Amino acid sequence: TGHIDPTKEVFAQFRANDREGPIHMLNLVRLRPRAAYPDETTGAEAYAAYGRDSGPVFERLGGKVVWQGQFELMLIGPQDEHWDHVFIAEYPSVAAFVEMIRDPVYREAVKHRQAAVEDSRLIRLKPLKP
Amino acid sequence: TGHIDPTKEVFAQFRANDREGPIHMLNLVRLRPRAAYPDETTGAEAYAAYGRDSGPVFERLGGKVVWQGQFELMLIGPQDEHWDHVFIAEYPSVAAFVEMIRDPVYREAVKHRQAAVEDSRLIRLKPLKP
Repeated sequence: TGHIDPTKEVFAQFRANDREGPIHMLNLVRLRPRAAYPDETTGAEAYAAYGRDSGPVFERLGGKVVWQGQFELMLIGPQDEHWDHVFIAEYPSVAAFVEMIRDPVYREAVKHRQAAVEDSRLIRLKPLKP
Repeated sequence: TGHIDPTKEVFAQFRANDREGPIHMLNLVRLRPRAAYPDETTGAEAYAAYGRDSGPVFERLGGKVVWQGQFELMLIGPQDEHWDHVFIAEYPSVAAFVEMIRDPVYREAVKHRQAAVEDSRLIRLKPLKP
């Protein structure tokens, strides 16, 4: 019962949608303590790898991390839940995002994320006026 | 198994913390379809009540809704989960926030929220530099 990567089926629903707008990716990551590489690192080291490797691609296709906070408390919700990273990445198009997922460099660097995450959420949002 | 309002115990932990900074309240609300007033409305009407009534107080004590998006997809996560409202409210101090929860007007207007929500999350975050 840990969600690390998306479904074949659900990812289609994502590409299916493609309104022209930008998109907001709410990311809720909970790292595991012992990273899970086939082939000794910690979770947070393993995630930072992904980060160091993902960025260059995301920068290039025009992703930007808009907002990001530090988990302090779960005021409403199950005490079990606790996220180690909370942030919103913006992409200018569903197409920009897809093109990243297919990039060689990304594809290799997600192997790191695949090994660092105990559980994640990734929600697609159409940003609105405050 | 639906989380509407915080615990006595956990709310201490909140007041306990009080770093000087601002705070970011990530709000994930899932409205129910038939509102649950003691005393016939829909959920979304019942929530909009809370909104109309909570703003004035929150404006006054210096809360502001910074960001807000519209749920489109759950790319990573359980398909069961689906949020009807996603937003981040900013308060200038843990103290500002508490003082709101105690306000007469708020206290009456949360009765509406109490009746509209099927399930929610409310996470406290110390915002960081992107």
